Parts: sequence; structure tokens; C-alpha cells
Amino acid sequence: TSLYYMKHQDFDCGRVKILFFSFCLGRMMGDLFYNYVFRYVYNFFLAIFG
Amino acid sequence: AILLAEINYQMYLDRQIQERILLTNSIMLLQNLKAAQPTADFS
Repeated sequence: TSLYYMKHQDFDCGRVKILFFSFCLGRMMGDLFYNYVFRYVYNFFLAIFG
Repeated sequence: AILLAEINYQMYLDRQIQERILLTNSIMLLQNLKAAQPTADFS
């Protein structure tokens, strides 16, 4: 089952700045939706399937 | 002489109002600078 394990990507993020506040939401959106949501579901299915 | 004393007194009032202006402007500037505090985030 390790042959289908989904890896933890590191997304480069565009640092947006709300007039004094620097933060890049690209990394947040990526590591949330792909890493902590989709990867969660896929790894859960694979972990059961083993 | 009395008129000169009058002028002196009224100039004193004018400078008190100016000092009030100074306080208002300084408070506003401090508010802006608090709104613009530096951030320690190292992203």
C-alpha cells in the first residue's frame, strides 16, 4: 500500500500584504486542502485497506 | 500700556491653544504608529 502513499508537498506561497501585515495564503490553502484534508482522506482509506 | 498688556495676555492664550494643537497631533501620530507596529514574523 505504500506505493500509493500521497506525499507532503511544500507549496511556494505568494506573500500578500494587507497594508502592514505580511502572510502568504498560498501555503495555507495548499497545506490545508491538499495536505490536511485530501491527504487525510486518502491516507485514511489506505490505512484501513492495509 | 494697557493695550500692550492686553496683547501680551491674548498672545498667551494663543500659545496655549497652539500647545493643545501639539498634544492633539502627537496623540494622533502615536495612534498611527501603534497601528503600524513592526512585526517579528520571519516567514
